[PDB]
Amino acid sequence: AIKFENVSYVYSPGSPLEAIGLDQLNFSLEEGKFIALVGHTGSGKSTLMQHFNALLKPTSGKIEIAGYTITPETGNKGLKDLRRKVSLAFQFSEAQLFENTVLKDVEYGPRNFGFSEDEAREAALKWLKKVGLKDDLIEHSPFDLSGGQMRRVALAGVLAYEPEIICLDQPAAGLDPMGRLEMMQLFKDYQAAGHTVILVTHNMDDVADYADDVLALEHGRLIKHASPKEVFKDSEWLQKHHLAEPRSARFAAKLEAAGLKLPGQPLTMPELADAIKQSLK
Amino acid sequence: SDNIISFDHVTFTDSPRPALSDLSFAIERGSWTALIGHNGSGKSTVSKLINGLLAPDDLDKSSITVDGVKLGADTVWEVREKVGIVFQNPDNQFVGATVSDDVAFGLENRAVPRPEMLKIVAQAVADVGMADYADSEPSNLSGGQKQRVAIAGILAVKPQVIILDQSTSMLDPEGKEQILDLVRKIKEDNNLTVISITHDLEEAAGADQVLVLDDGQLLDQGKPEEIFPKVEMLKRIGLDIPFVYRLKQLLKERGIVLPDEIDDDEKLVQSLWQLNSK
Amino acid sequence: KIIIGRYLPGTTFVYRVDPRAKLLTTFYFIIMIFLANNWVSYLVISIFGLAYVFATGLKARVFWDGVKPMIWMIVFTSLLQTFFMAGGKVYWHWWIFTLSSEGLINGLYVFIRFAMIILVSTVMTVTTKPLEIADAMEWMLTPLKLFKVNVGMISLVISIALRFVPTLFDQTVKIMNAQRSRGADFNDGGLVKRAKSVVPMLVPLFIDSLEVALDLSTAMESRGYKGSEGRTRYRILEWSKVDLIPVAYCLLLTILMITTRKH
Ligand SMILES: Nc1ncnc2c1ncn2[C@@H]1O[C@H](COP(=O)(O)OP(=O)(O)OP(=O)(O)O)[C@@H](O)[C@H]1O
Ligand SMILES: Nc1ncnc2c1ncn2[C@@H]1O[C@H](COP(=O)(O)OP(=O)(O)OP(=O)(O)O)[C@@H](O)[C@H]1O
Ligand SMILES: [Mg+2]
Ligand SMILES: [Mg+2]
Repeated sequence: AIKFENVSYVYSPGSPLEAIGLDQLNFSLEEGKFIALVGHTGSGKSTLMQHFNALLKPTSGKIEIAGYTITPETGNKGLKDLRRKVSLAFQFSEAQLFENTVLKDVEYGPRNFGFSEDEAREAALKWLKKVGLKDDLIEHSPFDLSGGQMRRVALAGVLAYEPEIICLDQPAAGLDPMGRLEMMQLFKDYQAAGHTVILVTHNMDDVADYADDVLALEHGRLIKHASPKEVFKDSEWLQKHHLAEPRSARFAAKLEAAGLKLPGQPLTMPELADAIKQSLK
Repeated sequence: SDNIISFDHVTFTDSPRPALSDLSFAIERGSWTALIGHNGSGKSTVSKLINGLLAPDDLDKSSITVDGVKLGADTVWEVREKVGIVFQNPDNQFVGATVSDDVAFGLENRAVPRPEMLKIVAQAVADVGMADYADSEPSNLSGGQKQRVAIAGILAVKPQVIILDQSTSMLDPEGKEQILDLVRKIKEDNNLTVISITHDLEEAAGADQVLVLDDGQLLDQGKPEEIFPKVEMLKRIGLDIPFVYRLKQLLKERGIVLPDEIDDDEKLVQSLWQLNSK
Repeated sequence: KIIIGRYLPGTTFVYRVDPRAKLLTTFYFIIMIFLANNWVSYLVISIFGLAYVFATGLKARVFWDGVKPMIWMIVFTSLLQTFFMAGGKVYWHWWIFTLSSEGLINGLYVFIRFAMIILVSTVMTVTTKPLEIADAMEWMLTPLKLFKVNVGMISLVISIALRFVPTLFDQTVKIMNAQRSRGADFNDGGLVKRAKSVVPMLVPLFIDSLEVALDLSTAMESRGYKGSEGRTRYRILEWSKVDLIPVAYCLLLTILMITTRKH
């Protein structure tokens, strides 16, 4: 499991512009689950993601992940196996791509983790085809691409070497609808293969569709740690804490307001359709 | 027609294929146009061409006219005062050393007096909900905060054409709704035109016009209730349909038949209520 | 984190000094640095530079951590000059290299000179916004407006060059994090192995820094920046009473060295 006890992070602690990125986090994410990290902008989701793979060390508290104990005094030495096990896709793909070509960039990861040249090339090609990138783009520069294409390159590079924990900082931003759905299904199928997926997202429909557990942030404080159903039970709590509700739940509320009550609380589109048909039956 | 692109070719840099090929469209004055398309169709290329940051491959056969002036070498600055563009990457928008400085840069370039600049920058920073970060380095911000600052820097000058290159991609739903309402209110108050390059089809469904771009070519162009009914065309090119049309198709495949004239949530709700009433 | 060329927000008096007065004081101090011939004149310039640094208000540890690598580079250069040039008494004369009293004296002097050039440049860039530095540079080059010289372009290029170093270190951090996330180990093996791990980064760092520097000008142009002529100012640019603080600092210093130089 991924355990955080009393984890706080402060940006520039000694400066007069001191800002508390995270404030006393305490949670335990289960292995093999789909976790959705939600919250308002600037609530500390990217700081949490960078804490998962020890890119940032906590100002206080302890992190236990993948057989590793990260403390405020850990250091960058001996952290290659942790990042072998845990991979992070950044919010901005520009801060992630550095190699000359797309193929070289994607297979950079496998090369560092004991993949031979043939194995690295096969994995890179397979995961470039999986992310829906054209075959002729593998020899172009990662920076001579569109934003969504850069996002796809970053995702393929992250998923190339099969980490057991995939942290994704808004991987669906910049992706077209078909590409967005394909990436969501790809992550769900990856999780179904025996992997843990942690997902920063601003789309509550993704939370209702794919997430098994939900982790809600507000100003660096963990305000809720529950399943999507329990998170989206109450709309007053959601609105009070800068959070929203899935469009299916909003449409169900609209339908109930007009006079058509629906059984339970739909959160996904097929569930809402089934509830509507049951009500009309 | 506020913007007129006519027979536009652009090859980047060298590149083997053109990003845009014989592209021609018009943007109605004082409207909301949603430019949609798969990843790799030249939407950001179109945005940078309208500004003047990029030039067409052939100059004496391609035309770009922005509010009556033909965009060119000698009229680029006459156009940049009409077009304000929020870039796809917020890091490429920031110039000033703080949030207020960055928002006030574009007002400085327009020779706005400082007493008015103070009020305008304060109002713009508060409007995007970043009043507590006015003295912060824009690079020391989250992605959504950087997007808010980038939007505020452009909405402060209120240009005749606001181009938004996926400016709500990293915003929370409350922030998305707030900033979309702010842009709509500013557009209505100042009689402006908005081109919203977006991958969110809910926003595109609420636009006045929808431009559909495929491999750098205008595949389709029309109102949202004339575009989104074409499910096969949109799915074939990497797009989709908004929430209401998907719900209608699931209801149809579940046995509930609904009229095709339904295009909004309220219409669907009323139709379902009438169906339940019988 | 490196602080040279990078603006650090603050509230002390040096932040309210005019950027033009600050730039004039920095250039005047750099001019005075080359006028130090005696040990006591170098000492006087030393206290004056240290007082200038203390006026910034940053903690001494923060300033040292921001200027450490380039201080070490200056130390290496001073040691190289000490070894290459010799005179007077000889201490060791080990192999082709040698150690001399005159060589040690000149090495110390070069270290002090380059160090305090770095300190005054860092104090100027930390306490002044980059566009404020560009505006002050363009104001200073106003006479150079004769002979039809584009002073605004030169000032913008100077500001870009000043921002180049912070972009260098920011890109260094960015690619280091990007490579760490995907399995690079810059903290393994000896110096040879670490140099091997960091050597493929050099070309990406400089290319990315140049790209960012040009993207800054692209962002300026996209938002209507024809030039520095005809614009207004969000921040007031006027002389004030605090502007007399540098002048006395520029005056007293001079007096001292005029009575302190070798001549
Ligand atoms: N480098 C930094 N220096 C200082 N403060 C920072 C830095 N990066 C982020 N912050 C601040 O820390 C807080 C959390 O930022 P963070 O990046 O974790 O947010 P987030 O949840 O990822 O937001 P978004 O949804 O906009 O991406 C915000 O108040 C932000 O302004
Ligand atoms: N800097 C560049 N150099 C070369 N080719 C580029 C560059 N930027 C984009 N391209 C290419 O030009 C075409 C148009 O891409 P563009 O960025 O205009 O699309 P987009 O719709 O804005 O992108 P996205 O939806 O993926 O964010 C694509 O084939 C892309 O790979
Ligand atoms: Mg973030
Ligand atoms: Mg784009």
